[PDB]
Amino acid sequence: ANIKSQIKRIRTNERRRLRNQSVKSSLRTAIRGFREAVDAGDKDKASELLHATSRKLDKAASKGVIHPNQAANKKSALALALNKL
Amino acid sequence: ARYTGPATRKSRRLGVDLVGGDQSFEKRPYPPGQHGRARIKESEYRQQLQEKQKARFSYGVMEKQFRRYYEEANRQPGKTGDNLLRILESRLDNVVYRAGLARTRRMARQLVSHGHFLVNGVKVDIPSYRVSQYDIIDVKEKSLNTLPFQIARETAGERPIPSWLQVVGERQRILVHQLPERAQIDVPLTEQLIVELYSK
Amino acid sequence: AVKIKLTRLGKIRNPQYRIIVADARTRRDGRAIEVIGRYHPKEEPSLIQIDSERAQYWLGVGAQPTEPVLALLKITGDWQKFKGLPGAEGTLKVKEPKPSKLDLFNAALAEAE
RNA sequence: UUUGGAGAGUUUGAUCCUGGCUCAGGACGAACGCUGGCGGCGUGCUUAACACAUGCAAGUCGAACGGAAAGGCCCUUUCGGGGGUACUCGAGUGGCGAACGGGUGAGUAACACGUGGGUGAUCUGCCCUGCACUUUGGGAUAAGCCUGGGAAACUGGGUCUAAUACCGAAUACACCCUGCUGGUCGCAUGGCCUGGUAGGGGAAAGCUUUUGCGGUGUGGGAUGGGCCCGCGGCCUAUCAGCUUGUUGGUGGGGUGAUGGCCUACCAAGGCGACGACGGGUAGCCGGCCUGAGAGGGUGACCGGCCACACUGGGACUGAGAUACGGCCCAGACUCCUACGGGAGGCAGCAGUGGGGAAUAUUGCACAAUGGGCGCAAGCCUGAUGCAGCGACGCCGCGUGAGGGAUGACGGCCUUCGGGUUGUAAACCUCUUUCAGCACAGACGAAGCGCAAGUGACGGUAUGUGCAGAAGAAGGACCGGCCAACUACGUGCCAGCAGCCGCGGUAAUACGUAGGGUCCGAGCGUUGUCCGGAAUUACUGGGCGUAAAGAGCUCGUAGGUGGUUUGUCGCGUUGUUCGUGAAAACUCA
Repeated sequence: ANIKSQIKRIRTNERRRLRNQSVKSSLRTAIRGFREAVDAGDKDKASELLHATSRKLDKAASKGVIHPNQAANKKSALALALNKL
Repeated sequence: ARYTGPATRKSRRLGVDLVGGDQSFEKRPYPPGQHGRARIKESEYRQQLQEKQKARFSYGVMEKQFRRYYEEANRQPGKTGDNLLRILESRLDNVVYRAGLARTRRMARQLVSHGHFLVNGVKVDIPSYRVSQYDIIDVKEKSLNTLPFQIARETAGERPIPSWLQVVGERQRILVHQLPERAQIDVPLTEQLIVELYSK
Repeated sequence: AVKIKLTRLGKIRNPQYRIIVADARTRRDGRAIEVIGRYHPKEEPSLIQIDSERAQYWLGVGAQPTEPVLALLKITGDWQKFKGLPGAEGTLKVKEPKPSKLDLFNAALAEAE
């Protein structure tokens, strides 16, 4: 670039990108684990992973990686999948 | 700008003698030029143009300004012609001329432009200043003792005064009751052919 | 941020301002949510006309004024009417109406003696 | 209850009609030619979204943090300099801004725009206001120090340091999710009662002594948006079929949010003569110009919305991104290279080149207004305020005013007398605007600052005085439209001309002189638009022969609809509310 503030914001934005990347990846990993537990058919394991994943989604929404509405939609989908299981 | 050329010849081209004091036209009647006394084709456009120019050169107004006056008159209510005459008479050069301080609109224009007048306290170097109802037109302190205003106060019995105007002091302060109506104007001209011209 | 501002109007050396309320992200000569006053500082008393009720509305809902218009609100007492410190000052002074041209006309007629 | 339309010439031997062509008017973001004094207020790349040298255009916070490179203060002192703090601050971390503002109109015929609505389908940093909190613990790292690689850009490592950086956990019971359940609204999904109940969950940041600043969650508000829809606004059928995620549905996904937005499956639909799909053109609007109006044309300044930022694509960060002055890739172009690799983006301001008929200064200042940051002082602000240039436009003013003849001279005609140029001029008088000279001298600033001052514009505007008409008028036209006419020279040549047409030795049409006329620091020309043109006629035309009735029928869509009763109140009409931004236009 050619401005100091942007030159710094490059570094900052990369930092925040790495953070949000790690967080979202952990979330998608939790969700794939949950969905594996469900499509396999386990129930109590699925409920435990659901609590953990909902916790992590609330956490990411509080950090700002995602929106609370997005977290809500994700965990609602998880809960309804578990219920209909 | 303004027309600083000969004055009689315009009156000669237009028939009506706006000021007077020549013998060529007054013995032989003709417009200026070698082709005076020529044959004329009597066009309504010449009639109309001649009244417009009569107004223009009786006052000291040029066409790009007279057009604006016409447009003001046409927009604002009443008869466009007498509104236009009211406008042309409600300007500083004309009011002081009609008050007799100058006995020529050219002289009145020079006076106002040189600043030998003022209006309600503030100096005025604008002959096109549109005076209004209840306007005190004072003369400044050098000007009252100057020669032209001495001549004014001396010979302030030659030409009459309009009704809408009156002088009030020996210092030649001037007052405006209202703005003139077509009876108050007292100008050797109609006002319909001009609006016909600008409606063309 | 919603803000009370002065929109410049008027010709070149005649900065007649209009006291508006608008977002900070707008531009000076831009779209105004509402007009609540006007500010002509070429008068010696430098006219400060305003609309107190709407000013109080926008301050109550949280329109951060600019510094000049803040001073103007302090003058009109609306700032003080909003916070409540000396109640409402009412520091405003207006241009005294100069005498009527008719009165001058009649006075000079009387002098015409 | 108010309002506002002018025509003329030209077809013929002549007439009338039709009908076209032309002209008179107005306007311009204009250009050109001749000319050119002053100011004021505006306005200025309409073409190459062509390429760009150079300088500025977005920084700020030490009251978040470690620190101390420059100043400051104090110790020290070989006067070489060395130490400390914390005023101050380079660089750095961190926060906020950087998405606004500013530019251009390439793309876009589209929910892009305008207008009106919907959002029970939604977000909203900062700001305001309520409620509850701000608990606890930890791990690094930049910077710094020691290094390494590289030509450079830049970058790897070790070591070390802090936080309002980062990360866990507790609490939150307002919030999120799920299950069950009540009431209510209902416009159906569904919404409201912060419904109730059960379970499982969600955070925080501290700093400073001072007019003190903050942080988290949540409720509400405000603002700013997003998405959807009705209606409206170009040409083209010598572009008639288009569509296969395309129309719908289910389950999932995804989103801030609804939805083929995406996906698997399912059904086979959806759009089209009321013009689909294509082609062309184009940013849209308020508005502007014209016009009697309807309408036509236009989309410059100014203001709003959109789109774009070398081309194309892409996401990241973030409340918010077309991310101009940010990132990644590819490409073209330019530049550096040690040939290994690298750096760039004026359609920001100013400016250069180029293209062009043609469009400005590489200006001053943040004084004001607006914005960003900061508790604040303050800093930044090519936004902006001003200046500069250019008659580009609009407006205003001046270039003199009064007097002055048998009317000078001179010039041009002359029927030879004279007439005119021409009250013009000379000369007497006056006046000094404007310009010039000297002095003063602003408003803009109840502002900013709690420092003592602060105005770029500007010693400008403007007031005072000083001298003297003293320094200041051109341009077009003169056959008709279209006022204004003669002489001389050239005679089908030279030329003119918008149309009719004029010039073929006696030219009011050419050229020049006089003189007149129209304007006047402008005047003319060209170009473009409207008018005139009732010449696409809704207002407001017509079709026997003027251009115009299909060769005639049948009949689809469509348009249209005899008498009458009742009803709906869709059209229609009345009234009211909201909106119709500001500016504009109009009235005062």
